[PDB]
Amino acid sequence: RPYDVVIIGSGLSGTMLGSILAKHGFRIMLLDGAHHPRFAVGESTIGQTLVVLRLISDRYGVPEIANLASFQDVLANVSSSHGQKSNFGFMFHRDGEEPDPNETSQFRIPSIVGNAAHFFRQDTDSYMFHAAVRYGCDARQYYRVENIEFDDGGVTVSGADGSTVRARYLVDASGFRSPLARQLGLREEPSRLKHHARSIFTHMVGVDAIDDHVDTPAELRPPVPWNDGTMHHIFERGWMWIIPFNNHPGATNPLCSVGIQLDERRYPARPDLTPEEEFWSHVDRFPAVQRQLKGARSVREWVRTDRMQYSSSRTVGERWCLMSHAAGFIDPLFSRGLSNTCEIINALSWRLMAALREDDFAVERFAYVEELEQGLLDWNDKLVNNSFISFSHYPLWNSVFRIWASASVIGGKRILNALTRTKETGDDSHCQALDDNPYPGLWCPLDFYKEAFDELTELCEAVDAGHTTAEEAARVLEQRVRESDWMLPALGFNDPDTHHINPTADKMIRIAEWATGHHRPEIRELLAASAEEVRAAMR
Amino acid sequence: RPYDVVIIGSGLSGTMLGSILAKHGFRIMLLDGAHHPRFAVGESTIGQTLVVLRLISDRYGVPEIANLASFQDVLANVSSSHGQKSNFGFMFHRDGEEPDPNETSQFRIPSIVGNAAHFFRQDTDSYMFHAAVRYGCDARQYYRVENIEFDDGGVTVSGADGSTVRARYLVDASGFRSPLARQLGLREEPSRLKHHARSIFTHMVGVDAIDDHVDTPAELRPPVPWNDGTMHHIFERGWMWIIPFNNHPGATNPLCSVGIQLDERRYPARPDLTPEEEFWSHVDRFPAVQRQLKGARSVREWVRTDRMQYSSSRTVGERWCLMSHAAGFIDPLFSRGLSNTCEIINALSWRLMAALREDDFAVERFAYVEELEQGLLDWNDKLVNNSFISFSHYPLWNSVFRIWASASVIGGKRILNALTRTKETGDDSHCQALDDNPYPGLWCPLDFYKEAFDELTELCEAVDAGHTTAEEAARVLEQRVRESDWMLPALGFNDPDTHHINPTADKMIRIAEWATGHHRPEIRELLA
Ligand SMILES: Cc1cc2nc3c(=O)[nH]c(=O)nc-3n(C[C@H](O)[C@H](O)[C@H](O)COP(=O)(O)OP(=O)(O)OC[C@H]3O[C@@H](n4cnc5c(N)ncnc54)[C@H](O)[C@@H]3O)c2cc1C
Ligand SMILES: Cc1cc2nc3c(=O)[nH]c(=O)nc-3n(C[C@H](O)[C@H](O)[C@H](O)COP(=O)(O)OP(=O)(O)OC[C@H]3O[C@@H](n4cnc5c(N)ncnc54)[C@H](O)[C@@H]3O)c2cc1C
Ligand SMILES: [Cl-]
Ligand SMILES: [Cl-]
Repeated sequence: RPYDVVIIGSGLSGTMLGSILAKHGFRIMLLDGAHHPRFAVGESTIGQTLVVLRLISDRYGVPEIANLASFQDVLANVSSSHGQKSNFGFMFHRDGEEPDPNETSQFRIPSIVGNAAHFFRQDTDSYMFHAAVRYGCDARQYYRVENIEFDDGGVTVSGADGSTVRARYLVDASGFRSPLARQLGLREEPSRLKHHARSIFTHMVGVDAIDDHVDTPAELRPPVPWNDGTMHHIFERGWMWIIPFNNHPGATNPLCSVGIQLDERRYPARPDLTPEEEFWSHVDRFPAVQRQLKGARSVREWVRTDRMQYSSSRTVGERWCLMSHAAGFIDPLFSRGLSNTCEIINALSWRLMAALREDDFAVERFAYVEELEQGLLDWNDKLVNNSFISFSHYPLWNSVFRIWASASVIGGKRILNALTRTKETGDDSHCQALDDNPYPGLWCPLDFYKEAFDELTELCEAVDAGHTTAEEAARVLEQRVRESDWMLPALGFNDPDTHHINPTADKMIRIAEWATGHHRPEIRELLAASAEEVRAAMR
Repeated sequence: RPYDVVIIGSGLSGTMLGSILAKHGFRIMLLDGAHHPRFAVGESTIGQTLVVLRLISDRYGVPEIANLASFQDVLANVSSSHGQKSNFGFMFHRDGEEPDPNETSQFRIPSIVGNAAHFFRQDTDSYMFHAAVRYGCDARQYYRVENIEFDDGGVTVSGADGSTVRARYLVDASGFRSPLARQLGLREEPSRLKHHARSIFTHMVGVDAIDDHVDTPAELRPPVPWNDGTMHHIFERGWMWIIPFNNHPGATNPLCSVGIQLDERRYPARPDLTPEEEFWSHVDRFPAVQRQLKGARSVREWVRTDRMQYSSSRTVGERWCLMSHAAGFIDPLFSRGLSNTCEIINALSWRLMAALREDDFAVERFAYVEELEQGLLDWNDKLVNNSFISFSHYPLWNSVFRIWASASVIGGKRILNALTRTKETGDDSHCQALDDNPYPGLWCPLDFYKEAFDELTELCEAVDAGHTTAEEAARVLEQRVRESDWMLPALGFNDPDTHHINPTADKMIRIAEWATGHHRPEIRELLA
């Protein structure tokens, strides 16, 4: 009679979980206040999300999830309406000034982690919702949750329409408005998080490529276009994203995702301005951004937020789980959101199914999911807070950037090797061993990385508290980078004067040779391979 | 400052018009109570909408509109999420019986009118909205219109949010909930319309091809698959549509639009059943349909309507126009809605731009728009009412089917020829001349067609009233078909025994030969 699981929120987190549970013969109800199709933000993918999507798909036997793990599979299976992401781009702007071409950074994503996308979320979320319903999930859309009641036998969810849903377990896969977080008072008030930012964002038609509106010397031009990736316009205590859906030949979607993050402590609310007027007031500060957006028109009602950050004291209890985005949020910066979502679905799914099967809901079974959830948010907090502090001074940012981007290659390889070894042998142990790491939520959980990132964090926070200058901090971190032995030297991560990291087959072969003889066992374990093996992997 | 035009409704009708006006430099506001993306019904295209989309695009210089006129251009420019429509398929079903393979119709759409599509309307409507804004239309979404107030100088639209919009002209491009039709008391109550039907519809995943679930003898299989077009499951005083979006290799959209039309005088309201329950209670009547939909699951909240038909006493005034779907509606049958929409945009757009330029809003300039609006509805009403009556007797439907479909090529080539003339001469003259026909709103407005359709209508209504037998009507109409000289003989339209009309290159060439030396001037003018 009762549902096994009621999932509140029919976005990607809810429908990926619902697809896994429904495919394995469980009885699922998806509840959402909205109806597909609908706009959702969280558009840019990273290497980690790609490999973890593939990992979830293989581990739980849901092919539809692996179709989100590459630009090619999204186009072929979801819709034509998505953009490519070959790179992360960063460009510093000062008020009334042209951008300095020596204050840019680019990370071109290596082929081995896969081909990143700009997700048009209305289509990815419709796609996974249709998959969830096809696997046997029941759904109620335009369904507002008013009340959640727990007893010894399960949970009762009451709608505004006067109806009730009875289930054995509740997953809240909503956002800030999480009905469960409100019902149980799970929100930390005030929030423990150090990062401060509010947002203004929309979708625009007629956004130009930044590549066509900057006066850059031929030799300082990036190896791949800015417009082929996620462009980050950096300024004092804020940044603006430019995420085109039309940045490839014969792209059907003419839209561009556009938003600004502002630290609300340094940029106070302007309720006298409309969202759009406040957006353009920031555009008009930066001549090159003004030229890029000159013909850009909003095709949506603007979103303008207060401080966006939130955190929870508890994310799992008896017969309930708070999914990543319902538990906490930092910032769009670095697109950690969808990675965190995938880490939690991987860890939760087999634990929840074992609990449902045994009919045992002891919170002890979900202890790792709590630890991972809080760890992801706290590590994500430091990375973004460190970046926002560094935006005041490029030589400081320059260290943040290569420490972040180096870990993205080492971290991705770690998850890809585990997945590869699990497919070769059929032994799930290689994937389960990922959970046995000392730093749950850290994207590259190795002692030498933890130590480098702790020192980065200590110095950035010192700059923010006024204990040290951005210059002082930049000098110390630049020397540490220059003294490093682990920062993938063939790719240029250990060279502060290399601003555009451009992986090529030749450099990836050299990394494998460099790794073979390395004194660090983790470098050998993750990166060591013959020339022939690296070519075999790139086929 | 003031807008030139405020358009209420950001569906295709509103954004195609806003795109036209904004491209010609007029200042446009689009208001809508919803936000893109959003589901809309009206998914199947016909020859007439394709050729009139091409006409609008070429005549008003908006290329985006022409990308709706071809399955290939829809996939290349809108999104991958649309299906193909190679044909109209018709299958008769009786309660508890297998479909009779001698009680089916197919009209395969000829190359000349173009490649029809199954529109995933969330994507077409998003595309035209994006085009309209790019041309320079302003827009407010989640905007609920509370009051519309005209004066000598223009109109004021008041919003729930306490804001107002000032413009010189208002177009209502919404639907049945038209605020202009409501606030001005424009609705005919009761409606003058003869057709009666209510609807239940949704989008489903896991709908199979009917081709794979019927035991048809090889020699009675259609030239092209049923699943490659819009299938109509016909029964006593009702029909069901299957409009797949996945009916082509490497289709990205797995959904299928499914809906049932019921004459509510013959099938009274079942408020004891959920919409889904009432839908399945009709599926369970017909074993073949039941097998097709066996694994099908809905991905939307179901829509269930009361009687869907509505009409208006007036569709134009001083500084306002009621756009086709805001003015009236008959039925999804034969997909006339988007044709009606395109015809009105073609007739309205040049007159309106002339009025804005001259700052003269005398309603007499818009008299033809009114005549076309009411004419489309009246002719559409007869087409569908005649069809619903004929569903009781296949031999009678067989006559309705060929009289309707024979008009596709003839009415199609009429609009093509006018478009070709205007392209070569560069004179809008030859498109304006389409407004000078003697039967505004009739899809083939020639005396010999008007007379043939008039007789079909008189016989069908006499069957409905019980004055003439369905059998009597079928024999008289079968005789008129067999004795006709105009019903494109080479395609089999004049042959009641030809159920599957399959226009090939060989047959279309023969049509051209036969036309060249025809006694009727219209046949020569159109098909030679
Ligand atoms: C401005 C912004 C930018 C971001 N950018 C990125 C990025 O670039 N990359 C990235 O990886 N991540 C990004 N993120 C994070 C990203 O949004 C999430 O990680 C991702 O969308 C996960 O979505 P979800 O399925 O968990 O939930 P969502 O997609 O947020 O689903 C929320 C659902 O909750 C429902 N709901 C709410 N209240 C109720 C109720 N009472 N009853 C019923 N239903 C209810 C709503 O109807 C809605 O459908 C961004 C986030 C924000 C806010
Ligand atoms: C069940 C059904 C099936 C149909 N099937 C077909 C078919 O197969 N083929 C075909 O050619 N035609 C079909 N039609 C007809 C077709 O739907 C219309 O001709 C077509 O949608 C016209 O488009 P539009 O832009 O005028 O209106 P719509 O598509 O109805 O869009 C109207 C817009 O106005 C907005 N709006 C509505 N009310 C208000 C308000 N009060 N205030 C503000 N905004 C408002 C809506 O949010 C929406 O965005 C069908 C119609 C129905 C009802
Ligand atoms: Cl994020
Ligand atoms: Cl219609």
